[PDB]
Amino acid sequence: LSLFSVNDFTCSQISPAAIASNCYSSLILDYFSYPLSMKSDLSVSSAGP
Amino acid sequence: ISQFNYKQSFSNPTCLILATVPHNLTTITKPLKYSYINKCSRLLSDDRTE
Repeated sequence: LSLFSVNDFTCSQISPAAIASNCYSSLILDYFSYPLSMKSDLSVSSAGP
Repeated sequence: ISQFNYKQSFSNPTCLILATVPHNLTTITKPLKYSYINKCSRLLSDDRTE
């Protein structure tokens, strides 16, 4: 997160400290080219394209 | 039952009874269902380190 610049950080059923501190069985990291212009459609409880 | 629900003491002569009242003693009233606790744990701020 320090390497990049934070623009949006939204989570469901979990807190930022929970994901950043809790130990997990195996973390899955997905990255993609997502512009900030369509932030209304990148959400867990969203119906965007 | 033992680890969350009901425990006896090893340090004493504890004896155990299981009984049933078929019909006669109407003085006792029956419950709706049997409820027994299976999980009881304290969740710290450590976020699922339980």
